[PDB]
Amino acid sequence: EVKLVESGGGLVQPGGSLKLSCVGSGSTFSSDAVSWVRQAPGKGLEWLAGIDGDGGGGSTYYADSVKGRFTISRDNSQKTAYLQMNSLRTDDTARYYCAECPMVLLAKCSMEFWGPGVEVVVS
Amino acid sequence: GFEYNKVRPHTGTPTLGNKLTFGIPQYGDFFHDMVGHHILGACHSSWQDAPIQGTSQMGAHGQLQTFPRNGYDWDNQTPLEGAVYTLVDPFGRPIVPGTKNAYRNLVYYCEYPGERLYENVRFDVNGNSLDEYSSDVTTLVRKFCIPGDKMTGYKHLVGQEVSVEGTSGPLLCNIHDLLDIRRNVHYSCNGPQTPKYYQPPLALWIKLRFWFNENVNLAIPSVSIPFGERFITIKLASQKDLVNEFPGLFVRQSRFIAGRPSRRNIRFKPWFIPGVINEISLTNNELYINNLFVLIRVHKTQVTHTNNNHHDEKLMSALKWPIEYMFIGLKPTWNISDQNPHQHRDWHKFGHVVNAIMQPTHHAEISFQDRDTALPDACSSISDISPVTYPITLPIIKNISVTAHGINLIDKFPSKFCSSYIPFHYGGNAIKTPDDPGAMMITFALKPREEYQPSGHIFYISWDTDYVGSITTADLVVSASAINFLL
Amino acid sequence: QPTHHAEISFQDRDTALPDACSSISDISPVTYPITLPIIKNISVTAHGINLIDKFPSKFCSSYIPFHYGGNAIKTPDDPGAMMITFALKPREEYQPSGH
Amino acid sequence: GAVYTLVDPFGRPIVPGTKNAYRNLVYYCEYPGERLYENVRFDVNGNSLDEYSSDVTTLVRKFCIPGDKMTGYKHLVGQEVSVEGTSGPLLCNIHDLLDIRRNVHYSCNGPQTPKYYQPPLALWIKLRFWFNENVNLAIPSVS
Amino acid sequence: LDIRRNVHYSCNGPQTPKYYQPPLALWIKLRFWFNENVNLAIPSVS
Amino acid sequence: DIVLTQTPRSLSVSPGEPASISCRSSQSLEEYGKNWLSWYQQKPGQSPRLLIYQATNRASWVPERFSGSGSGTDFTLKISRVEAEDVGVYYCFQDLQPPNGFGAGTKLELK
Repeated sequence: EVKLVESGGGLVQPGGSLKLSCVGSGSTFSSDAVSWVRQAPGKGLEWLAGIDGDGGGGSTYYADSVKGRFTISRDNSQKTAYLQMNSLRTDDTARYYCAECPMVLLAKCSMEFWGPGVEVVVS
Repeated sequence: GFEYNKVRPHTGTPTLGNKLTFGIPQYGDFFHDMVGHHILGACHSSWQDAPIQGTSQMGAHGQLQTFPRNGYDWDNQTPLEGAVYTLVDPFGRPIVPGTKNAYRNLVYYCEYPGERLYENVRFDVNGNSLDEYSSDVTTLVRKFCIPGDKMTGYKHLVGQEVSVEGTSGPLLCNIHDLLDIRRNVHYSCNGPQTPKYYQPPLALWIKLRFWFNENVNLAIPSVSIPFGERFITIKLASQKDLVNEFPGLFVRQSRFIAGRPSRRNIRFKPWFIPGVINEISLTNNELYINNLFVLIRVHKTQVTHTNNNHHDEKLMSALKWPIEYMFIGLKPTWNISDQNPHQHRDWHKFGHVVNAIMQPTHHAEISFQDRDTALPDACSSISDISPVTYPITLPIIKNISVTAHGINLIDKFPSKFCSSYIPFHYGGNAIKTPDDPGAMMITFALKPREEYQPSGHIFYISWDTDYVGSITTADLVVSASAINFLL
Repeated sequence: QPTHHAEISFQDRDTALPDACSSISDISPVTYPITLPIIKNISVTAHGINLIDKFPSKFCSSYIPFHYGGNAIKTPDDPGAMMITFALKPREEYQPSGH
Repeated sequence: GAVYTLVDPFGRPIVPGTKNAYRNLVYYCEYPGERLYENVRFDVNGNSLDEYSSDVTTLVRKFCIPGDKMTGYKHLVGQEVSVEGTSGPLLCNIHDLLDIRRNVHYSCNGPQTPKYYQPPLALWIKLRFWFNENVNLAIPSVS
Repeated sequence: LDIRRNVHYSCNGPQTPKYYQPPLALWIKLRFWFNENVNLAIPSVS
Repeated sequence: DIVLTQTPRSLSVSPGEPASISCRSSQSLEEYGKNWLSWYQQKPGQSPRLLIYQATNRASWVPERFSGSGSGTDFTLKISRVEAEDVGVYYCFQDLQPPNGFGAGTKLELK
């Protein structure tokens, strides 16, 4: 069964940077597009970033609110995806999920497999 | 002496699926053979967008096409571990999904598209059709009457590809007797039947068959009736009955099977959404006629449709003229049905054609270390993009019987007996023995073609089959030559 | 060029692309001599008559052997080998009907 | 990454700089029997009754020979004839909308196959004149 | 630069080794002095 | 870019009664002949879970009470009979082109 594990969020001062890992066990994680999605407390879900799988390219797509501030990556040798937050502000405290579309390109993919997510608090 | 002349089409602007009228002028006393010349225009499929993954789109012939998600089987359910699906060209080139105007389907003509083209040839003399024939009797006289020595040129006349022979390099072989250099011989085709992105304009030279085409001495006089009275009406095939599309996109799955040995299996399945082919522009539509400057054998044909299960018998009374031989062809209606994905390959085939699929797979076994060498450490199993397809033509008839009125004549003869022994033993040098089990030959009166002298003369076609009934029917085609007297 | 291809993965974590590939060709390739026509139109112009006048090469080379000559004349496989008939049937009997 | 070595045409390594290391593979022409007789002439104190070349021989090969008598003619002019062989039994899946089939391969062995040592080749080249068509058209030898 | 299709050949008959050979219908001709022509048939009344 | 507006925010529907969720797009969400809106359901205390993909299809776990929205620019999820396990938050998600967006988020709670 395809599983995802996020790690991890914690107490971060309003000036800093975080490196969130998302480890997947689904036997096709290297060919599966990975999205990073935000749920702020007292607010609905908010899409943040997306990255393609191997085959065709490695293009990254970004939300306009966090474009340039964020840096998405993936290392398929350990079946991990990476989210780098740089200079995150006080409204960035939220529950963060990595979602694994069972599809290569992240253009119109459906976020099928999710993980428990990690709660990132900014203080 | 003799010369040749051209006839312009009387209809004006020929279009596929529409009747063409040709008018015979007055230029001599005798004219027997004639050839319709056409130059079918270049064709190509429309540009099509690459599909998104995880989408199933409705394909041709009621067969759904699908681009599965990763970790699933072909049907986008019942998950298959390690399956990864991408898009490739038919020659292995990657295609990015979601791209606008990403690929074209590969247009390919029919096998023998020239015989398929002239769907209904009729010789009218103010109505009163002297001879009306179709594509099926032309296929019958191809499988029987053409000697086979003059086949490749005939294959050039009707636009059929001819196999070209090539050779590899020198190779070492060991000779066992109870060390030698040999070259492998390969064959490859190039014609319109090979799927191409851009088909060139195909030149078709189609012969017309009547009672006077057999011999030069049987040409009817043109002075008995005026030249402003004879017309030739050709109803052509549709644009969908001549060119078909081949998949210009293939869903490629790579499946990783872990453990020992660790296998990488690469397989392919076509993605075939029907595109649009541009209209075929008929060009240089001429009718070459030989003019000679100074009783008969008529193809009395009738093709009928039969739907009864496991046995059938028909009713007919039209044939009254004496005959000499009797050519039979049984074709399931699924051969020419538009729901058949292989109907362009099998429209001419007299029999039930199943498909045999060779899947040539490259295999390799690699060991990364020299301690545990019992099993390979990794294996590669790569299939070709398109497999090798053999059309295997199995018979439909188990027993044939042409029941006459007072005599039974042919009664429950086996299909193989007729179809093989009768062409082999009768007909002289003219009759080639067909390769199709449903192409049958039966004799009634005398030897079929050796001399111009009848030694004697004199018909409900019936059969017992193992083929299905109302699910898939069967049609009968005849090219029996009747002896007619003109007075 | 008949080429053997193989795709080998040394490991089971990153199996999206093969770890190694082999593409081995044969020493000598497979060569097909494709014989394309050179003539677009043929014409044997006589003195008072034109006789053959701009017939297409395929028309002659394919239809004339197919229709004329009886069983003796094999139809050639080469487009540049054309056949043209002037007087009568080529080989059926020992009697001239005209020249 | 390009690395260049020398190999024999059957895959055997050849060391560069070796004296007398390899031989070219001699092979005959296709139809050397027709190629051999480049100019056939029938002289009667000069006054050539028939003079013909290889080109008309190729023309009458492609047209006049019935084609049933190919292999023997291909044996007469020293042309290789393809020999058919078969592989083992192989599994196939029959699709109708599970079977045992054997592949059929073809391979040649004659002079046109490049060999290190061509054996002595016997050519039986026919002569074409006006009297070769029928037995009744033979010219008298007493005139 | 060109599009070509490979042509392969394969057999299916009794000479192909199979686990289970189907029943084979053999039709064997008989050769005598009268089989060459229809006019050379011997009378059956003599 | 494309902004998805959820007209219902809270319904307070009785158990066993149908419920309706509306989501409107800025322009057409349709490309290659299929709609590209998804519906996601988040139960209290659980991660988000795909409920409907391509605006008319459903996941394997989905029981036979979730309607396949509509077509064009306006879509409406309909639940025939709320079974007290459907209490949660529903989202309409853009799947046309990146950057993809989520809806306002409608909270369904029984009454």
